[PDB]
Amino acid sequence: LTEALPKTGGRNNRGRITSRFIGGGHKRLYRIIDFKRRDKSGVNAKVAAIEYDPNRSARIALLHYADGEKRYILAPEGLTVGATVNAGPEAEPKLGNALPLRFVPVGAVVHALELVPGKGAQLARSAGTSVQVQGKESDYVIVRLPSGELRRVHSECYATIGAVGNAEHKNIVLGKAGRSRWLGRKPHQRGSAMNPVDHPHGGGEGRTGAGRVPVTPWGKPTKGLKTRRKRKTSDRFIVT
Amino acid sequence: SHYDILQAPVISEKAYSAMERGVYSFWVSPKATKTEIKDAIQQAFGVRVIGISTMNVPGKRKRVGRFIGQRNDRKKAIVRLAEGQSIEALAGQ
RNA sequence: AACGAUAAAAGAAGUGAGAAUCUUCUUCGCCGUAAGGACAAGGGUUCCUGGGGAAGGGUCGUCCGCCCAGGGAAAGUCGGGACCUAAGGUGAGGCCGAACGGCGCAGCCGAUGGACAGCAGGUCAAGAUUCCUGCACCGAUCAUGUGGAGUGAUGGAGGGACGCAUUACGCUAUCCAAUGCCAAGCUAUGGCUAUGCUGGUUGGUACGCUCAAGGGCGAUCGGGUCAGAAAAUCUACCGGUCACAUGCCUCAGACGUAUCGGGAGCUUCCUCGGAAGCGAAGUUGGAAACGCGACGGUGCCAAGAAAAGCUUCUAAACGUUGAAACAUGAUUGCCCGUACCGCAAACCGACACAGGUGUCCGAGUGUCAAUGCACUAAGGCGCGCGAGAGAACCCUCGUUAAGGAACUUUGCAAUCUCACCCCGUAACUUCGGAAGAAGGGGUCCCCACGCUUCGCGUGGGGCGCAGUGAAUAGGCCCAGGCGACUGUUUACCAAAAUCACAGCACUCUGCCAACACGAACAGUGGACGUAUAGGGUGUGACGCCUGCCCGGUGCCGGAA
RNA sequence: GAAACGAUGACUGAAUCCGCGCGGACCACCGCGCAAGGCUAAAUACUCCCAGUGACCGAUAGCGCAUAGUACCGUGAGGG
RNA sequence: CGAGCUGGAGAUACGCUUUGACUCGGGGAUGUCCGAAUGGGGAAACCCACCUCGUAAGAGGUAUCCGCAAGGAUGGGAACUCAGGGAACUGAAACAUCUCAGUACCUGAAGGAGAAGAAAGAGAAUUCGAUUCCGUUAGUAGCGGCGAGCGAACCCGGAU
Ligand SMILES: [Mg+2]
Ligand SMILES: [Mg+2]
Ligand SMILES: [Mg+2]
Ligand SMILES: [Mg+2]
Ligand SMILES: [Mg+2]
Ligand SMILES: [Mg+2]
Ligand SMILES: [Mg+2]
Ligand SMILES: [Mg+2]
Repeated sequence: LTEALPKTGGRNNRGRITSRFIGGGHKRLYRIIDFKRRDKSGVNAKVAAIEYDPNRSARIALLHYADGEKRYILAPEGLTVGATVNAGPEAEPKLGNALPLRFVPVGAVVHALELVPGKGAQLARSAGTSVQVQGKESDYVIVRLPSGELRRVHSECYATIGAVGNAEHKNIVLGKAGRSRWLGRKPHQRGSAMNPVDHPHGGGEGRTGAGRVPVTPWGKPTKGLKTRRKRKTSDRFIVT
Repeated sequence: SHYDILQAPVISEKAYSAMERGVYSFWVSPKATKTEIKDAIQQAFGVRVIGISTMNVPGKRKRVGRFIGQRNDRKKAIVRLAEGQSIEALAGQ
């Protein structure tokens, strides 16, 4: 609703359908969100209003800084219009404050967590997601991620106080095909409804199934798709 | 130059009736422009042009001999002069 | 066999070697939300005139969209360009790759979008918002005066700038009525003698102490640098002062005066028919847009392009002795498009083909409404063989005694039913439905009385076999299978019980995500998303539920 | 293959003339030769074109064409 | 060259030519716009510019890659040449190594030719004396699911 960009639809890369499905949609505009917040250290901002944001799930908050620079931030669960928000290491454990993990107390619930100092927020961004802090190790802090995974994130990285907005994606029951169309194209086309050519679940005489695999080769219910990577050392306890 | 550009005068009955109103019509170089065409008439005939309207025109005959045919491609320029009209005497043709 | 829709055709006159077919006159009939009219695409001279008459034309041609020659096409303002950007294309530098090449920031190209100055008429045989007459407008260079000092970017900001449904007030295009006005005459068959009949009944521009719904708006001073790279007198933010109604600003349109125009028709000439000259009236009442006022109001979630033009700021620069802005004169006005066909005999369909083709306008009467249906204006057309006959049979129709499904694979087909108003209406239910359930009644004309109309209600009376009097116009019900539902499919034998679906589950994926395209340590999709997210696989609304077996196979896990 | 020798993508890596490489694993002897720099005419090949000739054709032959890559077909490549 | 000419053109009119037309042989001079295409754009043959000289007409320039600069490169060639990349039908009476074949095709570079070339060689006479080509050795030697089948070189004769 205030100084945004044009998000143009596209589901194919260099030419080909690369992410299966994906189509319809109500033609949305892009709102730039301050995911990092570092440069606004020390400066206080007023919550002008909580706006609607397609592209997200998390409600959007319009910040009116004292220096008159306007920015958008993911609205946390609780933040009301006419409240103050401050960025920088100097920050209270109050809603919407941006403060690095070292200054963040243990047992605290956070969202919009970084991964590398800078870049911007990368974890717990969608509505109702929380990061439970477990307690410091060195430069690194052990954190509980929305999945249940415990990661070693260095205290040098920012976070925002509280859980994400838009309360609950529950009473949202879609309703009918076509509600799903206001967003993404004729969903999941069963490979069992396909032909031998098209997919491995193709063919046979009637309704069936025989070895359980995806579109291309592989296998689908249980198969560690994660690789033998370096980011593994900075990670302790995964599953559930 | 001046003397080129205007290939020939428009014959017909409509041009000859326009002649009588101090309106002169010519077959000009297709590439020639309004400014260039106005200049050449103003010069070669010694008369001020108060207005120029112009437009391009195609071709395409054959009579016999399955010799495909071909266009010819012209441009016709029609000019109006102030009260001090007339071209040479080459108007009452 | 056929001569390409069952929308007809008749006679007269003409022309010519020759006439069902060409011209002309009078009729007839078909379309009329089109079978009329205006674009766009596309085609290319098919247009107009004069000639022709081999072949093309399903027949015939004297004719033609065919053949020959000549002509016709006119723009500062309409489309496009010399302006802008979207998807996409390209792309110095740059990132990759046996080669050829693939990617890619800015930038540039790219309308289907933004932006931007002209209207009313006239008329060639054939053009017209282009020519012509009338009176406007836009920008540029200079001149003469007003004026007296800034002007303000390749960068800042504002602004351009955007959805869907619904809806209040005002109006216009436009349409109706009349014993309003103006004009022409005459009518007689029985009557009317005009209060009958026909036709016309206002477009542009300028000004106006005239009416006017609607619509748009804050103005200023100051503070903080931590914001717009910097600067800013511009913008944002915070604070102070007057921000009810109002108050300013804007007039859609109406009215009036003027003026240019047009106007039914009349007047003369007539070389077979056109040219020229003249010109009346301009009422009251009713209806009324998808257009205009306008960026109105409300509601809603699926949350509704960009960039330039523009308006406001300073930087640098020239200049403050000739600034910007205004006013009036002159000058200037580039390139491409414009004929014609354009729901079609000129485009795509091998044909002058019963198909297909995007947008706009699309009158009247009747009928709740309407772009429906019937008839009909304007306009266009009778579909490029014809004439007899009145057999079998075949196609498309009308009626049908008595019976009424007995037909048959199957009521397939074809009837019945049919609109609006009133009464009335079941099991069953997700309490919405089922429902137009089922069933029954009314419907026309005249008069009188009442009211809320275009019309309606009550009373009495009339006519016919019959009153949605013709056209458009549900047959209904009981029980089951399957699939919850709307939707989607085999262009061209399958429309479904197929697929999809909302919902449920298993599962993988911690972000240079899994997964996918790829020559590639390129690049991109996933995603400018982040586990309330994304991939895969299955089941398939909702309700109650989903048991037993882990030997084989697969997946996750341990390791003597 | 008993597979020498050339060649090189990956890893390594020497000698310098009582020195190096070769002689079809490999050794010794006998013998042939000097890599890790570059050029180099002629003899060879082909025929768009030109001339000459022919137990080559003479209009369904000969080139697709007595000339046309036209007419015609196809969105196009192409075909003809 | 020495009288005709005015293209095919079967066509009339106007003319030209012994002060030597016409034609033929050899040079020049003009050569619109597109095309490597090269100012910028572009849907080839069209739009739109700027800079220098200039009385307007009009003339010249404005692409990237090499190098100081002179000067060179882009693009086109029927087949032939070398290079990078490289099929399958087919044979094997099936097929998989093998064959077809490093053929066809694509791509690069070039010329009238190219390629190759001046022995760390051939090779068994202590012969030879750069390369290419032709005959020959020779279907020998050998390779080979030892199958289908594939197939050298030295000597010698010869072109140069
Ligand atoms: Mg791009
Ligand atoms: Mg008949
Ligand atoms: Mg008889
Ligand atoms: Mg049953
Ligand atoms: Mg169904
Ligand atoms: Mg359905
Ligand atoms: Mg013969
Ligand atoms: Mg030829």
